[PDB]
Amino acid sequence: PPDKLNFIIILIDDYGWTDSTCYGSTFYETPNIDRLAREGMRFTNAYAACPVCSPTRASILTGKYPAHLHLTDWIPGRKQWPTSKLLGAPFYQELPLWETTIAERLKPLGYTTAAMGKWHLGHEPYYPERQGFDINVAGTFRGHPESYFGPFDLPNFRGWTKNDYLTDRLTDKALQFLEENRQRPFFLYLAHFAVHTPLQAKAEMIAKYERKARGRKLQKNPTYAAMIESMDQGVGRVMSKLEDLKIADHTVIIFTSDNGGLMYEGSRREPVTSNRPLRAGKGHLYEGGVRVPLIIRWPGVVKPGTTCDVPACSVDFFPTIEEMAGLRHDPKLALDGVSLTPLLRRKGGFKPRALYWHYPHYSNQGGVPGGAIREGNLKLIEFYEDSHVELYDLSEDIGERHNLAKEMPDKAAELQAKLKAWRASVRATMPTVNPNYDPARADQGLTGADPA
Ligand SMILES: [Ca+2]
Ligand SMILES: [Ca+2]
Repeated sequence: PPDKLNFIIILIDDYGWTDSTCYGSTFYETPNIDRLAREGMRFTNAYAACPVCSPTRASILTGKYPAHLHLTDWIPGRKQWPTSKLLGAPFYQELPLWETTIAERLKPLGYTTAAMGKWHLGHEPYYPERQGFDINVAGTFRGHPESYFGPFDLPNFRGWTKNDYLTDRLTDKALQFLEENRQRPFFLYLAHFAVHTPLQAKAEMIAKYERKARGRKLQKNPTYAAMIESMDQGVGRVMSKLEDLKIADHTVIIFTSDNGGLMYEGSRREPVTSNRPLRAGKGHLYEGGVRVPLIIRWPGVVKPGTTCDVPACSVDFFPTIEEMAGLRHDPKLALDGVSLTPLLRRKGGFKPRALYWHYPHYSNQGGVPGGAIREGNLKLIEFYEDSHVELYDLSEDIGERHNLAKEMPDKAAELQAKLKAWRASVRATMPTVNPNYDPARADQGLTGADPA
């Protein structure tokens, strides 16, 4: 007969567009992720459907936009500033069980399914076992690890010692799943806790990067760089286990991020990484917070070493996988993604389209309520506090410094209206004018509030 495809999604947490060597970094050292890029297709215009953790994770699994899911902030969300211009919108504190995940869709084709690492889509019963997965390892309502060192006390991930590194032990448990299901068709959602705060790593590895951090100016944080090395080791271990088991040939790998790099977590004087050239990072609707790494190895279909400039989003993985597994798109599902198989096959037929964002919240990283649309090369951001819009040309201004909104006031009007129409198509919940808005004491004093 043929060879049913396996699927691994490797999802690094808060991993920036430029936090890998094959994406421009000179600090961070990511040799395995590089080998994956050389073995596959690297996407220059890949996006996360939301600039914070929970909703992007909900996007990936459902093929639906966060605004459409009504899960639009990280759970449970920034505390309300008592005096801001806006009251945050309410949202589901869980990925609802009535949403279909890619795991549920594969199950009936004989797939074994596991979610391992960061869940952050609600308390149990909204955990993975009740959402298409056979195995949960380390998933909870939590959006971060208490520590990167043992002992541990998480679901099916219980106990090591103060000398055991999380990223290392999580990887062993994922290898365990590969070893167990070596002969079966499987889907693995591998969501590292890396590289979310708190910054902790092996001392010897930190030392390496302090020696390199001298007069670096930009990407400067040794602990973080070490987190990335320990993460990159975990990725090689997966890649090379697939070799030892003689199934790399028919296993699809998708390597990406749930949002852009952290840089100025709420009133902290130091940034964690930098996304230059891109403006800002995690918690913002600027490209820093939404443009992410995306590498796809599909041995024998994706010509290795290729790249793709076409904009892709978290919503596209559901239908991509569905089609990779020989499934008819269910017309009752009403997803927001399209399949990337035409791009991966370097064939044509990939219809040109718009991407949408909707973040009716204040973020912990300086972000403010807004939405955005990207059509071809132009990108409009709408700021919900005062309805003002910014428009950038990302072919000429990837760093979003020159605002064209005054210069091209009709493309601005066109895109704002296209975005408003989408907001309606999905009944995006909007924020509200705060009755206790007091401009005097409305500054929340988060160091991320752009200037760039
Ligand atoms: Ca995240
Ligand atoms: Ca379900």
